[PDB]
Amino acid sequence: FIGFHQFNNIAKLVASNWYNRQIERSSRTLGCSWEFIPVDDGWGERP
Amino acid sequence: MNINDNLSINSPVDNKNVVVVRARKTDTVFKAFKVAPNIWVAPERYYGESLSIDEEYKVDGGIYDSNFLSQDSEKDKFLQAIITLLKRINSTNAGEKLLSLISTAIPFPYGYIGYRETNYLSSEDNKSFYASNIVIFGPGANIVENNTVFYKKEDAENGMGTMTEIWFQPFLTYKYDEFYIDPAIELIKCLIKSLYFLYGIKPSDDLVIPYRLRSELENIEYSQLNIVDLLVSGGIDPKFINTDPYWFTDNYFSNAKKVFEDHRNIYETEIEGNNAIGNDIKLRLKQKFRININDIWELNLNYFSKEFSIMMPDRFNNALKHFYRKQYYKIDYPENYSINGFVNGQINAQLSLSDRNQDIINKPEEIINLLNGNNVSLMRSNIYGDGLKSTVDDFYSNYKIPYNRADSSLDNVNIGVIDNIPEIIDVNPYKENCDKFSPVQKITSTREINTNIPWPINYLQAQNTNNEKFSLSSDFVEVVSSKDKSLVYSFLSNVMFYLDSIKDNSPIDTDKKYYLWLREIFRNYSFDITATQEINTNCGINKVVTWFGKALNILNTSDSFVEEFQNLGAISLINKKENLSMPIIESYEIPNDMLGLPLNDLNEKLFNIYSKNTAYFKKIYYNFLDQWWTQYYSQYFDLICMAKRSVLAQETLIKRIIQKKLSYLIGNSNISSDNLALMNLTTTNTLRDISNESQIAMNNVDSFLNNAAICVFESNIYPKFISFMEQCINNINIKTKEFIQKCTNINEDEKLQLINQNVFNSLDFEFLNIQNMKSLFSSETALLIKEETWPYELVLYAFKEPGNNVIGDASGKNTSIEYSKDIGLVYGINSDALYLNGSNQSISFSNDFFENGLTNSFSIYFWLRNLGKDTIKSKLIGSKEDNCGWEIYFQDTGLVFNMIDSNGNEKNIYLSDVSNNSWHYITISVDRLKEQLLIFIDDNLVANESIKEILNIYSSNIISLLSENNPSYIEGLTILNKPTTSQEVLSNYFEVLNNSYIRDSNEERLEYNKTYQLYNYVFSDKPICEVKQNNNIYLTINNTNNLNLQASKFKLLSINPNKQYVQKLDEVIISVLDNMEKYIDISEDNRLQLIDNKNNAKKMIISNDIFISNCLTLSYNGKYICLSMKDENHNWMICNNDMSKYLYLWSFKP
Repeated sequence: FIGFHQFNNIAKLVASNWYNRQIERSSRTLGCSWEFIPVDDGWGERP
Repeated sequence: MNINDNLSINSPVDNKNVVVVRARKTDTVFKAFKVAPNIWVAPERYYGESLSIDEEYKVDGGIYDSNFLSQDSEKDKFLQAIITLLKRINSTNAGEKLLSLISTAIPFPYGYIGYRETNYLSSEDNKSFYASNIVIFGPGANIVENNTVFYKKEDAENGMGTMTEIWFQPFLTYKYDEFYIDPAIELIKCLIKSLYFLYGIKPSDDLVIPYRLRSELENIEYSQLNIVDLLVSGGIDPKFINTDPYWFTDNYFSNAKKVFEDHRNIYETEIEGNNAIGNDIKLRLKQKFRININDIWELNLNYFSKEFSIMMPDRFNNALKHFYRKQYYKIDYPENYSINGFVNGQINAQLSLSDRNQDIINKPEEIINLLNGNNVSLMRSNIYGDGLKSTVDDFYSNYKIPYNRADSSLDNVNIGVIDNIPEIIDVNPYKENCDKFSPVQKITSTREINTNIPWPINYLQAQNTNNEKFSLSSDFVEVVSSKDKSLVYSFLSNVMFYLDSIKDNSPIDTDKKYYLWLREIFRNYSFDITATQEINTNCGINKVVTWFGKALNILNTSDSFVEEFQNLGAISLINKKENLSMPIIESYEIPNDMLGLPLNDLNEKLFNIYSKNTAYFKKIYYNFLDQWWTQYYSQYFDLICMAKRSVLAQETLIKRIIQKKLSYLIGNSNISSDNLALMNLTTTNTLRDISNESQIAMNNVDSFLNNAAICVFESNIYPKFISFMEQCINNINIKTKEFIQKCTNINEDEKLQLINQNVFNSLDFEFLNIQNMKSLFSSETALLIKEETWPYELVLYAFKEPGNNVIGDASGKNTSIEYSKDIGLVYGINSDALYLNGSNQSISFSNDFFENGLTNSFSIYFWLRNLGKDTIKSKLIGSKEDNCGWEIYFQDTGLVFNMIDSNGNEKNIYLSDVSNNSWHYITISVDRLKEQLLIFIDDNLVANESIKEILNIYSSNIISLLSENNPSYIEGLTILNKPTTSQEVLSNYFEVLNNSYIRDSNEERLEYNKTYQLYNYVFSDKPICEVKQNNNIYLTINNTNNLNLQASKFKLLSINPNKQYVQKLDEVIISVLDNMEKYIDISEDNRLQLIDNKNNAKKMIISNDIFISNCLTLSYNGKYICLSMKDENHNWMICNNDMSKYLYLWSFKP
């Protein structure tokens, strides 16, 4: 799954099978869970 | 990690990483080891406190040993232990940042009369000085109390910063609920606090907030906690002080931020770039100031609790001495504890009780004297204080909520950068850098108080005996008036009833008789302790602990505690009902300078006042929430703790009863040696099962009492808030109307529109959010505990890495997996399935739970597809040793579930028709409380049986998946420590089943470009065939038996070449191979026909029924596909919406 990992002080986007070894909801804090935010008239800041 | 590992207590002095240094200005010297830049460990007792102290000054809960850490062996063990803990902390990015920050956090230097540092240790000869921010010692006088002290008070309060000494105790820990305290987090707490000292931001000793109302005392008295400790210690408590907006302030915060900037500035303009100084100092300073002061205030244990997945006490965690009697456990590094923390985690770590537990000083805050009518003492019980300082006096009454307003904190710490700053080598020492250390002395006052009515602490105490022989009794008065005195107080009704029913019986001789006894002991204990009843309350339905009243003597004067509680409500459980103090406000005046303003400006200026006001409302509400927590929840948490202690007291009684019976049989009986051996192993498992049951009960009292406390906020506190707020906005509304009428420069139409814009109503302050109330108690710890204690003992996962197949267990338990290297993986129902070839391939799972026993319950489930050949009985999966345990076999066309105990009693149950080479979901449920076996195949319940006749199934700790002689596929294998219900099975089965994939007759994924034959749900054995009528060709089924129509051959096609598997809502073209390739079209009569030209082919939407796993549906333009009425005789495939629902289900068989 796509997620992130610390390399030095950089958090780099990673695909890591370590996620696939995990059960579903674990904590609330995953690292492989994402949100997709489209520009929406209801929010409307300046891109 | 790269903490210095090269040290032992016998390491020679090198004057670099090992020194002998002077303690403050004293005549005393000590050895110190440098484990990291500016960070030292001094593996002896703190020098500043006498090791032998007067009896009068020994604090409650303390352990005093002058010979502790005296020997070289102990000192080394210490030094290694700390090194081990620092390694663990440094091994996680969060704690690595913390240590790095602390390292670069050097105090601000003084000026010329070049710059003089205050953080250094002096050599004894006073010609050599070593840079140190932090020095970690062993304990002071009291060897269970950690501490963090400052080198110089002044420098800790003034923005310069001061060196920090830490007193730590790596060797003892205690249990809180189900887990052991992790010394690593205990040390992180001391480290966080030193940040305050290193930055010179230590608050006045007087900056103190209310922590806990002392509801034990006859008078009104609060425990207080310094802001520093509240902010550092984490848990829930801080959420009440630290709020948005803030209802609580002090000049401390604004001023600390001020002085910080002053010092930053002195650095920026002067020190940085000054060549007279040098990098080892100025570079560190530069990093110290990359931080914001706010980052330190926002940093606390809750954060590390999460990052390290460490459990910690989350409620009143600085008051625990009052709520709890600690029992200490030894920790050996690294056998018990290593760089990954406790071996086997905080729950299941095996730690030995400390022999020191008996040396613990007991000095009660008050003593409850329970007399009888004749004024003579029946019992004397102890209540212990929290340790905190008190009053003085009431904070809420005299605190004015200010009307005028004037996650990650380690983000800005750079590890790489800091690690490259050369160590401080040449130090120019500042002479007076420290205070004479003065030890704290404390005399503990005790109150005696008399009562004719037993307090909860009385009923608790009656639940203990030191009598080797004792009897359970449900009469409290009889127990404490005992002329024995052998009686002990118990509410376990089912257990007492069972014990009585067997009183006259012939003694236990067979092992079988012991098991029958032990099992009933266990079931009855479970029934007694987990008892709950749901009731309707003011705020809802609450799940009530049934025995609560009989345990603590609360609402216990009725014949039923439950109905009396339903009657009187949540507030009736606590002793101090009215603690609220209406807060002092800032009265409302609108400036006289706005009286003549023009509309636009008047308008937008009242808008500002409107916001300030609504924010002010929010502050007030917060203030009420804090009072609730401090005054009210504190009392429910006391109830929670006492109730939990009651459960432990009862559990202990049970275990002792069991242990005596086992000990006795082993002592004198004819039971075979080998028999006794099994009995001993088995009983151990039962004692675990009893703790698991105790745990369910301790969760019950937590939910019950937390809900109650929240109900008290809605029912009692909240409405007082609402009263206060409508008086408040009624006032505001007045003053604002009176103001607007007095406005000179606006007209009358303007006044009415303005008054209307600015008016407040109740909705402006109805802040109650019940979900937020509930979410308070979900901490990282509560979550971690859920995940560590959930029913999964095995959850099998598998996936394909490049050049590797991965198999593992997600349960988070101790399960070990061993498997053939060449085992292959194939997509199953929802995921990759294991392929066992039947010949050499096997896999095995190891968990101590797997051995089962007499009293535990479990469930096994998995998906299985078997390419069925032989009828011969063959091991598939099971756990068996010495011919006990369970096995699932392949037999005939089905499975057999076998269960057999050590006495030879058996379950042998044939499950018909499981090898069709179609996937099936097998669920097996073993319930010892209901004595019930449940077996499900797919969505059906195939067997429901009594297992009252099966006793001890103790097997090995290994489950073996063999699948002898029958190549098969296994997917999602799971073991649970609890039984499964029919609702759960259905939910598991169907949830997994809709992943968007369409399936073939075998519930394998439907593939594009693969040849299938087509079947209608209604005639399941009759394939679709093609027949021509008028020089064109249609699709029907064969109702003329062997009319020698050939089964027609189908292939699904996708507009997308890359698409492999068929999914819900896909657009599809149906093709057939006859002579050439023929594609499906819809006629004008809605009858399907095979045609020549792919272009004309109709694109159909494929989908499926959520409850029919192997079937699919087909539609065009909203018109679904089904079988027509009899015609030829032939039944045509037609596109029509008016037939029976069953006719729209199809399946493809390969």
